[PDB]
Amino acid sequence: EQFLFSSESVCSGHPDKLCDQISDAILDACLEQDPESFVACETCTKTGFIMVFGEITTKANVNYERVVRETVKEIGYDSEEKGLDYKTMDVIIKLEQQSNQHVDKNVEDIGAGDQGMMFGYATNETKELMPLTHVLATSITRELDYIRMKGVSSRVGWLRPDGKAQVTVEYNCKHGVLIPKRIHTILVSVQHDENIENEEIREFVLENVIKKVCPSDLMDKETRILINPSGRFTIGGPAADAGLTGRKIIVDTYGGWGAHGGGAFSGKDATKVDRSGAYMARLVAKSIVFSGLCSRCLVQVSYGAGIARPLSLYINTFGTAKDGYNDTKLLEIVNKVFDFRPGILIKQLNLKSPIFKKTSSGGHFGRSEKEFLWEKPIILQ
Amino acid sequence: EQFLFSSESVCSGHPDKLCDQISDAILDACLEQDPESFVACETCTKTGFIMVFGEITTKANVNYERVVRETVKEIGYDSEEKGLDYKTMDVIIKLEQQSNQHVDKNVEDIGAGDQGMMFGYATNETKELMPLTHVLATSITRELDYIRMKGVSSRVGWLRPDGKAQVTVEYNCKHGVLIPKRIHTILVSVQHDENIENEEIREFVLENVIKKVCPSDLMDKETRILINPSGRFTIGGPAADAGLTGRKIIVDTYGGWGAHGGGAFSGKDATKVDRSGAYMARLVAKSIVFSGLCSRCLVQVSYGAGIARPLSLYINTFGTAKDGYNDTKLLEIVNKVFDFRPGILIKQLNLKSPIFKKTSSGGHFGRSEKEFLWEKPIILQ
Ligand SMILES: Nc1ncnc2c1ncn2[C@@H]1O[C@H](C[S@+](CC[C@@H](N)C(=O)O)Cc2ccccc2[N+](=O)[O-])[C@@H](O)[C@H]1O
Ligand SMILES: Nc1ncnc2c1ncn2[C@@H]1O[C@H](C[S@+](CC[C@@H](N)C(=O)O)Cc2ccccc2[N+](=O)[O-])[C@@H](O)[C@H]1O
Ligand SMILES: [Mg+2]
Ligand SMILES: [Mg+2]
Repeated sequence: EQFLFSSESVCSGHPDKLCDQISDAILDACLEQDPESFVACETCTKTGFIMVFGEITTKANVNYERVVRETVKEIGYDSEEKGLDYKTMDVIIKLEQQSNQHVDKNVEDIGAGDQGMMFGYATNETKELMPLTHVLATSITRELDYIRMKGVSSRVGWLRPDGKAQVTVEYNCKHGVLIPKRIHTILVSVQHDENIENEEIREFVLENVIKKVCPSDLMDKETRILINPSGRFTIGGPAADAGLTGRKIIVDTYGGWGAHGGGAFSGKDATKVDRSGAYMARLVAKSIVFSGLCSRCLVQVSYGAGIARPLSLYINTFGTAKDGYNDTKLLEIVNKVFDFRPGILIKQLNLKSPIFKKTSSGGHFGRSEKEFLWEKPIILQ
Repeated sequence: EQFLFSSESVCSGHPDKLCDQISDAILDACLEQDPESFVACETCTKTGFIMVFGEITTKANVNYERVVRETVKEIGYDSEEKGLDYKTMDVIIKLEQQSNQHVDKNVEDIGAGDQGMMFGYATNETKELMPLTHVLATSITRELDYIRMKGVSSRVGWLRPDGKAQVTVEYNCKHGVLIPKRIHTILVSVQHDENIENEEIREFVLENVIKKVCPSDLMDKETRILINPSGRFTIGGPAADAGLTGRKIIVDTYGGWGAHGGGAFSGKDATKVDRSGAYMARLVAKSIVFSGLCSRCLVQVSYGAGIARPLSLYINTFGTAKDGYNDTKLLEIVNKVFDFRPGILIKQLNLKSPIFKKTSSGGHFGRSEKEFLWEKPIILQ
């Protein structure tokens, strides 16, 4: 009863993640001046251009173009050879007012803005209460990004912004509890200058990234390390591959564990239950595991447009519930403590605050930042 | 142990799904002249425009703008009041050659074009070997679209192209076997002309769609029927809500059941393992369930860029395996019969054929079309 399972992550410079980060830079800019802003900001990119498009209802006075350029600059796209230059690229803005489609309402009464379903997941595999596969892939991309962007030397002058990683873990399953046995395969592909060669890259990545973030007791002489295995990776970013907001939902969330409802997070203010419903669903799953009531947990919420109370809620603990608890009682405990009406949601999690830019690379979940109230678990019994 | 669980679908005029369909209409246009075409065609839309962008290496001579307009016309966007007019919209094309980044190779040697993971899922709930929740939501949108587009007597002159549906089913679980007990909530939001009343819409949708595709023995006087519950829905399409390719990956796949690796399908030729790997993975799960070896099955495959054999393969049958089988034996049987090397994949599933436009609404899986070889199961033992 051993098996292999993989998750991936991407760097901040990946073209899709670049769009997520612009989308949430713009959301934060609106929120800093107008906490009641309605934002649905989508971003796309290809050679020499970025376009932001969608619907914004706000009082904020935001220089969207400036925000775009600044965000691109911080991620490090400052020349055509790297795939995009924030100085020269075209920025196209096509942002309109939210669709038009009376009675006084309290916060409890506020309807969901759309239908949909959202899931939350937690597992006792890691201290983050996230799947180890996801934690390790995301650690590798986050460290590459840190060392390139806010590092300290030309110990990394050669590293360009694009890249990805993928981690395969060998697991045992004993009574529905997942116990990592070893890291099976670690793949990293990173974009680099012309004047460095693939051997130097391997050395750097193994020693300064892989061995830095992957636990040594999970690695052995059979662990397969693949670095830039398809060859050279000097051409990257938008110049090689189009990017769009909302095309990294699994990297954003559980790395193939759990489930997903389909909704993207970035660029959306918290009245989009695709974001706020998934954030509360995480808190619930994490609370249940943190409380010792199970080892793994999946939560589904679903909503109807114009309706305040969710149409449904679902809890699955994969048979791992503690003695005397079961998914029926856990649902009853959840319904006593947690409130998924979207107005309550938003207030509980302080989701009008301009905190979203930090979530748009590195994953939304398993994060330690003090501003992410959905990662601060509640004791339940 | 009872529980509720929801899945959703959208109409082919939904702005995101419009973009999927343009993307695959362009893919098929290329393939029909050049079966070796490399395509990565992304689409977005907002008021008054469509933009097509990405990478295409082909000998095909395709009039991209004409394909965009014909695809929009056929979906029914022929006026600004409906949210888009194929006759007046701007169509912007920003397509480039695929990136650069060699020795003689056989088909078996061809490396995956990217890393990533892919999931296949099957369940004996329905004859399509698909989750009931997804089958029903998708039935409702598909029937709406059919009646609007391919039927069309003034009897539906009032229906507009945008819409969504969501179905919630109450299940019993036994030993990982899902048994639907009743339909709990059906929600449909459809776009309509100004001169029809929300009251006439209910009656039509209930009688000509809902009761037509939802099994009467799963509906009862407690089943909650919600039609346009947020209000009027006259403004829609791109005018009200931006669309992008690859933003309906859960509608495209299993409706929140099973899992997803993150990759979109539409606009991509079959050398993108995000599409071809998921399709093979569906074949495998479906063959296992069809063969009576379990009631439900999830398969994950994972690839490394440049590498022909998958880095990992995973089968989970949720404890529903038949006597004498387990996930270890099933993985050994799969590895005897199926070959996930991408050059072999494509050839066994005939994925160079221009069949993709049919996939881009209505779901990729549970489909009966003769041209979808990933839906034709193998007997295994
Ligand atoms: N040379 C490279 N080596 C490894 N990974 C790369 C390389 N170039 C891009 N990528 C990364 O792949 C992502 C998706 S790229 C999506 C492909 C697609 N838009 C296409 O047109 O084929 C895939 C890719 C993977 C590996 C090698 C080369 C390519 N490629 O040139 O398309 C892209 O956004 C980058 O993060
Ligand atoms: N009047 C409506 N009633 C029901 N569904 C609608 C309506 N208008 C659009 N939709 C459907 O919702 C989809 C996402 S729309 C995405 C929201 C977003 N772009 C925004 O800016 O808020 C959400 C929506 C749902 C229900 C009512 C109104 C809205 N809305 O005007 O944003 C959109 O693509 C349509 O399929
Ligand atoms: Mg992408
Ligand atoms: Mg959308």
